[PDB]
Amino acid sequence: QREKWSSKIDFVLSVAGGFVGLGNVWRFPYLCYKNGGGAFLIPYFIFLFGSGLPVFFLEIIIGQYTSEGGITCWEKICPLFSGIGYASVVIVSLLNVYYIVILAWATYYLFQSFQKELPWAHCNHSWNTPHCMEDTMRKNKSTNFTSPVIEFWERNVLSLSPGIDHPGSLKWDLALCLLLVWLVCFFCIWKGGKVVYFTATFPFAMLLVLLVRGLTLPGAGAGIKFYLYPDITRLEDPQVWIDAGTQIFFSYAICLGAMTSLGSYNKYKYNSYRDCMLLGCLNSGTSFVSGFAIFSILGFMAQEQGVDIADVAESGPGLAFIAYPKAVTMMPLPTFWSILFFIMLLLLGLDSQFVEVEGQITSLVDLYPSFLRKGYRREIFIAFVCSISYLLGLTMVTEGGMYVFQLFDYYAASGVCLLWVAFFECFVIAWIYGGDNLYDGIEDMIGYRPGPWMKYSWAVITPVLCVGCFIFSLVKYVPLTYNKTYVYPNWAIGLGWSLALSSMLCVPLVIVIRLCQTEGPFLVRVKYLLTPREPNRWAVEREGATPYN
Ligand SMILES: [Cl-]
Ligand code: NA
Repeated sequence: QREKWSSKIDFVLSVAGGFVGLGNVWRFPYLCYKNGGGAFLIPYFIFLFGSGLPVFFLEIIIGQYTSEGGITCWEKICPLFSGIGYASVVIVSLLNVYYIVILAWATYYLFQSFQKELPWAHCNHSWNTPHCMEDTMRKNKSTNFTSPVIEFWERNVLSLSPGIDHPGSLKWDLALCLLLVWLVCFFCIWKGGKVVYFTATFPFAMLLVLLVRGLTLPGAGAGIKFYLYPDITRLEDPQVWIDAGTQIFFSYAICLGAMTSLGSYNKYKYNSYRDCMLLGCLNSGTSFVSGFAIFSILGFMAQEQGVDIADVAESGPGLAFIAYPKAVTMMPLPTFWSILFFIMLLLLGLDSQFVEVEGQITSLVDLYPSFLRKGYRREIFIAFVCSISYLLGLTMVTEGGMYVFQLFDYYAASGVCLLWVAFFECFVIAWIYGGDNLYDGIEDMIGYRPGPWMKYSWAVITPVLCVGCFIFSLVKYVPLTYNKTYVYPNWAIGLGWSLALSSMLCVPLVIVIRLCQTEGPFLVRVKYLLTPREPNRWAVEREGATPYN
């Protein structure tokens, strides 16, 4: 009874809009700048060509073959590890909490651009500290200054607190912006062409404009050089490897249960290998090229401020909110380009949020189709999920909430919680299910048996990379720090560990539940739970699909 796309273009557009966005223009530059720059790229490419792309194609193929969402697909493929799907849902749930907060910030920035003079271009505003000085005069002539862009980002937008211990009050403006963005998402998903042909083209046009401005900026060679040339000693730090590996999985929206849902509506006989490789190349190119735009602007900022290239902005989240607003003021008619850039950011975030929330809602409804979809209950369930995600998301809107955002960024829907899923998705498919059986299924679907790249990537490369990163992170533990200065308390790291474990522990918990529920000897129960029960029964009966095995 699964739906099918139309003309096969809707699927491509949905995928492209779902796995490109804030993870390419916001998270990637800030992670690259936090890890030293060029040293971040080598693990990025190692996890990009040995994994990430194969895992993305695996999720798409699982969705298309099983014709099931993010949960039932693993029930069909391997019942015993069905909890993997549950874990994915948990991850996306947490991702739906903090990933939209960024849009609120963007919305606030947009609501700040409607005035004649951009508020982040002078130090004479009320919120500025006496240490604020204009960057042009900062180079000339117990002595520290703060750039007006960073002053606006910290004092006005974030209203940052001494620490996560002090949350302060709720920022009414940011809370209203978050509520507006949640209302937009809920109205779009609940109830809702050539219009969409310009909602995935304009962001790329603005990216091109930013690229041009950054490249033509004076003193941008230092920024490009900091971005490219790597450092071996930083490659010897496990933090770079784990950050790059988890950025690869975050950007491609894998281990979330969303890409599987997107692929579930594909036709059974549809060459999704090319359509999943071209889009993956587009996503990687978007990230890599936007890195140039961010780092050329950072190099110009460092040249004009007279400071180090790595000491001109925030190592944590908000680099895109300190760098791009600076280059915006360097272009003629700064207000026009500020509005355009923040509209681009809003589009890139809203499309991804729509895709992720749609995947989560589809996966949750598939559990109880006759109760949570029958009648009018679907609307009520979507409203309840959005309201809960909004209320649980107001903890990052308070004055001391920015730190909470980082706790969600580093641990929830990232970090080892991704690896834990990525190891299990590839282990079940390659070893328990069988790489050759899935290759036969792919040969039946796309028309030709692929090369040995996918099989080796699922079997050897991805599990080894995930377990090596896990072991390296555990052996050499670097506690999470905000902007290289803040030290989270014990309970903050405990909360981050709890957020990670909430999704991580779903895989063994469901295994235990299945083992206890099944009767007979343990060996018999394991054999029963490790046997896929008609993985493509719907595809076999509906279409002319060949039976599994
Ligand atoms: Cl990326
Ligand atoms: Na992405």
